[PDB]
Amino acid sequence: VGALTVLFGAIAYGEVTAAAATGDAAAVQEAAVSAILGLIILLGINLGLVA
Amino acid sequence: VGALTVLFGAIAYGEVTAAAATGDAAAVQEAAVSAILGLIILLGINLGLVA
Amino acid sequence: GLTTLFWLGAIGMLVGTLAFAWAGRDAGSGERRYYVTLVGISGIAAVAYVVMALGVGWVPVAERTVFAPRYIDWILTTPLIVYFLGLLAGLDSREFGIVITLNTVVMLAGFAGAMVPGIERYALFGMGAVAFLGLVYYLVGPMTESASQRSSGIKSLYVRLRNLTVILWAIYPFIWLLGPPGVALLTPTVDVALIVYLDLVTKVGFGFIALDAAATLRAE
Amino acid sequence: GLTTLFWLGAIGMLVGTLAFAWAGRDAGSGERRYYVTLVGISGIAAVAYVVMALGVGWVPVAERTVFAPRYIDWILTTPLIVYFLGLLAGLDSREFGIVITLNTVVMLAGFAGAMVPGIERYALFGMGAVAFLGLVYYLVGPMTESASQRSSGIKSLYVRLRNLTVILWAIYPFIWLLGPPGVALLTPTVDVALIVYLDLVTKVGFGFIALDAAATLRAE
Ligand SMILES: *C/C=C(C)/C=C/C=C(C)/C=C/C1=C(C)CCCC1(C)C
Ligand SMILES: *C/C=C(C)/C=C/C=C(C)/C=C/C1=C(C)CCCC1(C)C
Ligand SMILES: CCCCCCCCO[C@@H]1O[C@H](CO)[C@@H](O)[C@H](O)[C@H]1O
Ligand SMILES: CCCCCCCCO[C@@H]1O[C@H](CO)[C@@H](O)[C@H](O)[C@H]1O
Repeated sequence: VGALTVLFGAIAYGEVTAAAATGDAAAVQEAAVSAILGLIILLGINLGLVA
Repeated sequence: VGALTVLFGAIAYGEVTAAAATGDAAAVQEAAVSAILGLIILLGINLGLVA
Repeated sequence: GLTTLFWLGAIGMLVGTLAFAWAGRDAGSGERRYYVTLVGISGIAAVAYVVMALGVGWVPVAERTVFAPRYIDWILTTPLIVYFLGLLAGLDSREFGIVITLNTVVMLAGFAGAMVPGIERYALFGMGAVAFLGLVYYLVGPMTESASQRSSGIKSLYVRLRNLTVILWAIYPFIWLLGPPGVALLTPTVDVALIVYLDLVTKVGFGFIALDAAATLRAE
Repeated sequence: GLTTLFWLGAIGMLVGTLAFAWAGRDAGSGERRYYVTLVGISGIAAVAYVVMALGVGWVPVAERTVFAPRYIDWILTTPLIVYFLGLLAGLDSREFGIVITLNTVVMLAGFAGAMVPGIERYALFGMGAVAFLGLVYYLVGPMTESASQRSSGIKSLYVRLRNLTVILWAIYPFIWLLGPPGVALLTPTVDVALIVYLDLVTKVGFGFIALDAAATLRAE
């Protein structure tokens, strides 16, 4: 679960950075909310698997 | 751990949204990377507590 | 990229398919169906992922991107997962028909809803959501009761696979709602990444858990 | 806001302080010191958080924001946590002196480094990091050996508190490095939020775990 979370984080970071390269604050915000919700969901998945 | 993660997420989202309100892509990126790393660290904390 | 994630999903499913096929090479007449079913579950998923990895079935519509192969995969593989669970529980034809029917409504609903622009897609989601609760009821109730009539090992395996299934399947509708099919808060990349993870666990993870119990079941 | 988080930290510490104080109202002559120590740990932290909540001690320098009360708190409370662990382990003066010395270097290093602009702050971090490894060695080695000479209940409580401490304390240096004191990838808000959580667990959580074992220790 630990390694995967970092992997997911890297992927999410990749999107945020790509969005930033455009200079559009809105695009970065979209990628960031997606990353945040995704990480939260990832916790739900990890927790369910363990249980 | 579940409720806290959502609480942390809301706080992180709050920063991303505030940053977006400025229109500066760089500011949003800063808030997003912070949110991502923070959530990853939050997992580390939660996991350590459980163990 | 999306293609890289799809390839990873395909590789994961292929590894699982090969493992299950090999593991069942010398399976007895009573275990046979279980191994074959597992091969079909991950095998079909492997095809779906390869198709998507090749950039086929991508439906960028209504300002969102959904993947037809994902839903077609689900429509065909989830009923096989339910069939596997049903075999362990010892269901008869009637009971199988009930859970397969419920399962099918869930999957068809998600497929149709994902392809429908506008608020009507939430009605389709609702139909699937209700059918899903009915399916969970059967898995935790009637089917668990039925499984309790079999060996301790079978009951244990059923319960283990049942829990993994109910808990993780329950997550898919939230990803559907928050992802491209719904409000689109999750980007296609994040959406696909979460589904690749869930799919591998619900199919390959599911399979290895069964493989890991095989020896114990034979011994009892 | 930062002030809201600081107030939450203050409230959490106050609740803990009051709980420990009350829980120790009728403590015996041999348990007394433990309750009093816990009160001091969360009590001092409560003051630090209130001070920061009032906007005092904020050090926005070198384009980053660090909080002096945070480090002053640590310098004064972590040695009390080590003292509590040392009491359970049954250390003598010499042994106490060793771990308190190591602990102090760690905290002074983090404080000095947080207040130093430029790469030199990483040398200070290094000094603290090395001292920390020495401290962990003592907690898991010599001190665990010493604790093993006491009752089963004390050994168990020591181990439980030791594990919580080693595992969670190990996280602080990463937050220091990734946060404002270091590369500043974490914003002040996220930095403070994580520390409030860690502080409450390492002090109040730590305390409730001890309180929860008190009755068992008396009974044995
Ligand atoms: C092999 C992949 C698996 C196990 C897929 C499972 C998918 C589900 C349990 C999907 C459920 C849905 C609902 C309950 C509501 C409507 C939308 C769906 C299809 C996402
Ligand atoms: C009550 C608060 C607690 C338990 C604080 C614990 C803080 C630490 C274990 C800090 C450790 C650090 C290092 C090991 C390296 C240098 C920087 C520090 C001070 C962040
Ligand atoms: C790959 C995982 C295989 C798990 C094997 C489960 C075997 C369940 O058990 C089998 O169920 C059959 C009914 O379908 C019976 O006819 C068999 O006698 C019985 O052993
Ligand atoms: C708030 C949590 C309190 C936990 C009580 C731990 C008590 C440890 O045990 C006590 O250690 C003393 C030495 O310091 C001895 O003198 C006492 O006889 C002994 O009971």
